[PDB]
Amino acid sequence: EETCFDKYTGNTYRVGDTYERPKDSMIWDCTCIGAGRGRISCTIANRCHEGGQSYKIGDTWRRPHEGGYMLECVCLGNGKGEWTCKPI
Amino acid sequence: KGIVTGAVSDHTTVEDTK
Repeated sequence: EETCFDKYTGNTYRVGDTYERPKDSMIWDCTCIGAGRGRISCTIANRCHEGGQSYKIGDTWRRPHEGGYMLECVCLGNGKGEWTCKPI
Repeated sequence: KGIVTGAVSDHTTVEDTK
């Protein structure tokens, strides 16, 4: 019967449920903790957010060097949403 | 040539919804 409600997903969760949440132009990994308070813990630490997009650990993507060559970027995570871009 | 590395601070949140 104990639930969390997430207005960003519009869904009701049980204790221990995990889900993805859209917020602040990023995707968060959230967990319904409950604690009698609908408590939710969410994080972006295990995803990368660059150039307005959201990436998972191991994803790579391309972007022009703001020039004028392409960069290849990779999502590392390392507990702080770390990503790196270098010329290819 | 440039290299760029990004990360996030304040990356983990807790809120109550009930």
